Amino acid sequence: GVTQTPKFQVLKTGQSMTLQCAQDMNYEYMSWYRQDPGMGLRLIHYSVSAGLTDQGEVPNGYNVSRSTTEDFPLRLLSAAPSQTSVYFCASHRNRLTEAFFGQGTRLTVVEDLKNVFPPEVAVFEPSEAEISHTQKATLVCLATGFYPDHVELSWWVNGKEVHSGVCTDPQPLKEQPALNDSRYALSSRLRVSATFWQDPRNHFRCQVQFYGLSENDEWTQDRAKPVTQIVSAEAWGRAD
Amino acid sequence: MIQRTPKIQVYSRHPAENGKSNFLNCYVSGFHPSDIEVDLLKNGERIEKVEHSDLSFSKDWSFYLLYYTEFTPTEKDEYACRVNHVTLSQPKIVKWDRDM
Amino acid sequence: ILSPFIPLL
Amino acid sequence: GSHSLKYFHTSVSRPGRGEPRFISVGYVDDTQFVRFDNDAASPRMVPRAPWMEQEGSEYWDRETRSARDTAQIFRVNLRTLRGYYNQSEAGSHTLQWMHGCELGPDGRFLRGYEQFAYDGKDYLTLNEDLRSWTAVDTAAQISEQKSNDASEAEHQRAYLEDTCVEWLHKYLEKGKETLLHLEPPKTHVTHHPISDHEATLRCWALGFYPAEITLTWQQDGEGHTQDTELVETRPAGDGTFQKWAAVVVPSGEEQRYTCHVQHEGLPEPVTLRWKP
Amino acid sequence: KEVEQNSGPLSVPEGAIASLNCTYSDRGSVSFFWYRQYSGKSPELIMSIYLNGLKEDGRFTAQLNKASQYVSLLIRDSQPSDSATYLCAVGNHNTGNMLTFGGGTRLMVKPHIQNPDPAVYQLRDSKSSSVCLFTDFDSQTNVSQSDVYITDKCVLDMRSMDFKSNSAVAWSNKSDFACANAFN
Repeated sequence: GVTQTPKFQVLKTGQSMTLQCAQDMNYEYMSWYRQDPGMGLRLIHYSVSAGLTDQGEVPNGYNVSRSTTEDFPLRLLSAAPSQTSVYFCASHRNRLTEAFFGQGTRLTVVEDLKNVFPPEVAVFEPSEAEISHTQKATLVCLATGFYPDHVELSWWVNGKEVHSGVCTDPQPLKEQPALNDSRYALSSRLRVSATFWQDPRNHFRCQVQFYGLSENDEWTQDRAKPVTQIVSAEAWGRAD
Repeated sequence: MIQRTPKIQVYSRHPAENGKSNFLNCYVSGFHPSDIEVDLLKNGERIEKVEHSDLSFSKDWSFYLLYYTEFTPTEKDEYACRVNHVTLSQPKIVKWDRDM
Repeated sequence: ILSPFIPLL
Repeated sequence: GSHSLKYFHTSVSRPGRGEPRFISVGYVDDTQFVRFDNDAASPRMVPRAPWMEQEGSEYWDRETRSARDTAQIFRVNLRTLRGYYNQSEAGSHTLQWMHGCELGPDGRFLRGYEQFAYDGKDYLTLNEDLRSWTAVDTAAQISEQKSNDASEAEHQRAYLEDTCVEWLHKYLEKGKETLLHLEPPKTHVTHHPISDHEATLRCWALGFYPAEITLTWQQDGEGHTQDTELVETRPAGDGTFQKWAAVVVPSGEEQRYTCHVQHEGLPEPVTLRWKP
Repeated sequence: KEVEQNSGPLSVPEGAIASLNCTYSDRGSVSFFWYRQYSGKSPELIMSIYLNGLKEDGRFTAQLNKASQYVSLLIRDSQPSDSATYLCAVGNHNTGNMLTFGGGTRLMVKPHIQNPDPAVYQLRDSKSSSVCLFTDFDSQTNVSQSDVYITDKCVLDMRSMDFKSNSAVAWSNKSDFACANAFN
């Protein structure tokens, strides 16, 4: 019903940016909320119908426009770190009835694009201790040194995505808790029977989708350009 | 698409006493649609500064209004209400009878 | 007061 | 006893002469008290009883918004119903909405009501259970289904059972002097010779409130097969109402004839006779 | 703060009733909502209530009491799926600014660890070089907190054994890498 774009977005302080939102329900009312981690949604701006807008609780930094019924883009004027947040668009039939939200936009604004890195991924192999004590093997995955915190970690078993036995961390760990611009770590467990681990024709892969720069961003440093990309790691199964 | 033709009553607020100030009412009711034209007449002449109620409606959906003006009945003067509607070929005119 | 709830027909 | 808080909404389409006309009026019982009309630069909800003349901006700012919102939705509905009935943009159309809540003598919700009408006929009706609707036709059925999928009835029942009643109380208090301190009819009989041999006796009832009233003529304290003209109850302009009921009778028999007046503001029914 | 929720988090045993509360300041509030939000994802509407009273759908009950200006949600037979943040939203008719949200309450549905076997392990990098892994402890163990990197705890579910472990990882770059007593 409600198409909001894009899912992730990094921005340089001072940049400007327009989140998109579109709705097939053809309802009068539309809204933009932001949500900072641990907090509720706060209303930025809303539109009662085509051709109208009103301010919400935290309008400052943001502009909206309602030309059509269908669409209601939110515009960041001059990005600041404070506008690092998750943005949800919604559509509503009446002012005070059900808000139908979009998928959300997670958006980090950073001083300098030098500070973006992809993740360094590493599959770890089951303890031998845990293989006898339990006849069950925990593969660990660890993705290191990424920024912004825009990642999606999956396990693939023989190039097929698994869910059973899986447990990613909920939030990541700040490598440096002091720095506002610290990079991130994120662990994850796939556990399977010691029998499925030791079949040597079995392949376990830890995929980590990352969201950084686009092609048309401009990069001026020695590292490889932190574009969107996957980064994987693997082990095979072992007779022992 | 229903159409209903206005009912009309023309009356004073208080019972008329020649020379004593009063109010002249025209009450149109029972009509659909809303659009309607009402004039208050002294001796066939349209009275300026006539007011009216806000537009409301009944259980049957028919609308009703009160047009009224300050007035000072005399023995000889005549008053009436003229109403034109879509259901009307030509204005209806109802004369104020002070005993009605 | 007016209804805070308005049907869309 | 039974009091009520009713609104009556009128939206009329004005093809290429702006957006539709929207007028909203609020009654308690028989007393208009607020109004909104979108003919002005600022259309604002406004008082139409002296006893609202002292309500602060929080009331008016909110109800203004509220009316505006309804106006805008009623534009949409007029478009939508044009659609369902395949009618042209060139035609003018009327959508009307009446809703209300009543109190019983206990001071508590008693019943609620809500009805829509397209071009002067029933379109969609909220049923007495305030949980379901009744469509009159295919077009209305689309509206029924949409309301069902939206739990409209729930939302309206919430207004009608709760909010409507809360505020009816507030208004009854604020307008006690008008709404609860009734006005009995000032009552009298005039005599009007038709012909040499018969007259019209006409029983007046003036300045009464509320509008409900009963005027009856009796010959020798009993019914009569006699010409009994009865005019529709009409507003005096001042908040009260008027009504008369005449009969035509043989001259010199005016004392056989008595007028019986029942009205809530009287302690007891009054009877009446022409006084020479 | 117009809509008050307790952040918690709250624990509920798997299978137990969860109960979540919300208060609100404006007597003008005319509509009420419970939204569920899984970490990362959007708010998703669990239940909507407008009339004072009790409303039931499936395992969920909501109760509204406008007299006392609270709305509440009850989850029967708590499942690990119900673990999430729960968002209270009111529609204030006095101010009209769409839906006003509380700060949310996070609910952690803890499962009963069948056979608690608290074991620390160590796991070699699958390319040369190691990470620590606390596992198989019970849902009442809470994991404790430079260069000593300890995750929060998290629960996996092998369905082909109806098995659920808790698991909490740690690592460091240091050669001075205790591990065996890493989790103190």
